Amino acid sequence: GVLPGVLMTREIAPLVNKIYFQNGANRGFREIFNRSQALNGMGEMAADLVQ
DNA sequence: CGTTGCGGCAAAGTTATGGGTAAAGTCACACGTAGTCACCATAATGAAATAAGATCACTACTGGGCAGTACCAGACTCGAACTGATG
Repeated sequence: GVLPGVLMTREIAPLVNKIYFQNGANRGFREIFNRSQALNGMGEMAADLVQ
């Protein structure tokens, strides 16, 4: 019952150790939204999201 | 024994009481008795009103994200050219 942006900002991003994750979790996590394609990619960000 | 007063005995006399029978009184039939306020509690609405409830409008306070900007490479693709085998 929460918005996916809210879930990413308040539940996922603090759990991610990356600096930009924590920083953008408090001014609008537009970095993870403008590049939502890479969340499904082969790379490190996709694997981090799965973890 | 003769007389006189006294007392028992049993009709006789006097009141009283509950019955019957003719005969003097008594009284309703005469259009008429029912009829009428006064009385205070209970149901029973209908109106008066509720006390709270419902919504509008305004004022102030405080979370807080989106369109846009920016870099640092890694990696695939391919002009343009080099160079070797060959019929």
